[PDB]
Amino acid sequence: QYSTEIPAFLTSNTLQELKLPKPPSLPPHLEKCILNSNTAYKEDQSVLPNPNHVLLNHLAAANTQLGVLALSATTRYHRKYVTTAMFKNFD
Amino acid sequence: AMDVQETQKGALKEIQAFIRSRTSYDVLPTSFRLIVFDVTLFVKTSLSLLTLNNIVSAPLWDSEANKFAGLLTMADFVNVIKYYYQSSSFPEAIAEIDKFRLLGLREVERKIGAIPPETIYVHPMHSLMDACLAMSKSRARRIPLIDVDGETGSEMIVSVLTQYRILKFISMNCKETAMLRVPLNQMTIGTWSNLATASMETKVYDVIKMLAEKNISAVPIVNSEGTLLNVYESVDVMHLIQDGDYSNLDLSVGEALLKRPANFDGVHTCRATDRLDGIFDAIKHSRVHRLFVVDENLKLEGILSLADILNYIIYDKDNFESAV
Amino acid sequence: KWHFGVRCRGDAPEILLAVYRALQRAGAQFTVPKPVNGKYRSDMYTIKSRWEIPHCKREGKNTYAYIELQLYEVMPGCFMLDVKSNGYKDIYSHDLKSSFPFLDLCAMLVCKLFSA
Ligand SMILES: Nc1ncnc2c1ncn2[C@@H]1O[C@H](COP(=O)(O)OP(=O)(O)O)[C@@H](O)[C@H]1O
Ligand SMILES: Nc1ncnc2c1ncn2[C@@H]1O[C@H](COP(=O)(O)O)[C@@H](O)[C@H]1O
Repeated sequence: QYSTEIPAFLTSNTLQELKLPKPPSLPPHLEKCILNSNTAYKEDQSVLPNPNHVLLNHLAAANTQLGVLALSATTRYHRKYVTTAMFKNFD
Repeated sequence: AMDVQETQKGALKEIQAFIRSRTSYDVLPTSFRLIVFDVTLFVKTSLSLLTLNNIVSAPLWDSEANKFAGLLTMADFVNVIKYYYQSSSFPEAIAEIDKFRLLGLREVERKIGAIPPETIYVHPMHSLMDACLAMSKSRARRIPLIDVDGETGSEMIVSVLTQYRILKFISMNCKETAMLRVPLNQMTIGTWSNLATASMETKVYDVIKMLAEKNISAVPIVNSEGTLLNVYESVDVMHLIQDGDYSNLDLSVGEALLKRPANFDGVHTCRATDRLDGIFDAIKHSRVHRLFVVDENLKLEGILSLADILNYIIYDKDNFESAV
Repeated sequence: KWHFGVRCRGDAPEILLAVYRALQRAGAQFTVPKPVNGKYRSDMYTIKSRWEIPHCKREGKNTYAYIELQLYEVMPGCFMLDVKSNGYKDIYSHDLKSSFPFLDLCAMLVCKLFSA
């Protein structure tokens, strides 16, 4: 069931307040991003290890010092994996 | 079938058959990285991104349409520089580049003749032959593998295939490379006259004009005696302009070759008596982009290029530089 | 340098608010918490959104992109806002998983989170 409007209670506002639940803690598998792996320039620097089929399609991000956005996701193409890394402006 | 040049004859036959029976998909590693730029990135940024990620090329993404927007290679820069040198009476006009977004660089090229209207690309599930024919129909030395997600109509850039990685693939997968035992000087392959050559004294922009005019990816540097010393590659141009110093173009080749990081695929040489069997082996274990053919005393005789080799196996027996 | 999602600091529901507003500015649509009689359930930090895909909107095709967000406490005071793709579906028929336009949308979202 979708919706277009900001839930009201998140403007009460807002300390006071319910003393609402925490989100769950970070599970161990999002601790590591395969992009940080370049075992491979020996000699094909594009090779990554096999991903982990839980983490297909999760956005990852990275600091550039260049004033653009670094984004990436991993996906199955037929039986092979493509991690695409996008460099993109903000405007 | 049972002697050199009849054994080679047959061996080539298997190799093309091998090529046709595989797909571009098949060449790809089972899990790899692909770096993609927004077409609206500024030129300086994109240069900084190639160097930092250690790459010489990247496919462009037109993100509003979700469409492949061209392939960015050192050729784009080599062609714009040539143009400015041949046309502008103003040496500092080249500096203007830095203001361009990749999209506006591509328009200048479009307007200047330097680009196809039709983007070369192929479906990754089509035949590997498809990839070669295209890369040899246009003299492009790499090609995008593009598919389409029918749920959105958006395009899916799967990879970019280089000539080098097709040949490596062939070197590792075809036993029949070892049966190509015919010396180069018997076959008809490579260029053996009218070499574009340069010396240390030569100016970089003259080397760049040679590169654009002959649609060649590299230029050999020789001494007065014509011994081979080194090479000046279109990828070398990236290292001179990486900091916005477009005056590094007035450097002599020698000066510019000192700014080179170690890193450098090296320069590969063979004798004229060398055969294709050994070369596929050099390829199997090392990153060769071309072979300079030399004599006892390292004197240049000619050039055996990757296109050259691909073209020799795939076929049955002044302006502008293509994607590099 | 590479890590999943985008980092966040501060107060958990303060961040939940910002993400909600950020969606609203992109024009995404979203699920919303529903309490247990009382009483807000921890899954409120699980947001399913739906995004009209602009280049399909340009044809005038009704094709949508499904994106799930999830908050996780990392240290005390530090959070990962995790973003994952549930795929695209047009209102019609008749089997690739591209990262696009999923990546172009995460790009939009991130612009909204930051221009806030
Ligand atoms: N756009 C890109 N994204 C990711 N990796 C790339 C890209 N372009 C080149 N590479 C990688 O850089 C390395 C050097 O390749 P390159 O110089 O482009 O051509 P070649 O395939 O002849 O080595 C290879 O491991 C290749 O996979
Ligand atoms: N310096 C050069 N002078 C003359 N021809 C060359 C030179 N370099 C390469 N060629 C040839 O031109 C074609 C393009 O080479 P390449 O672009 O390096 O694949 C190939 O047929 C080469 O043999």
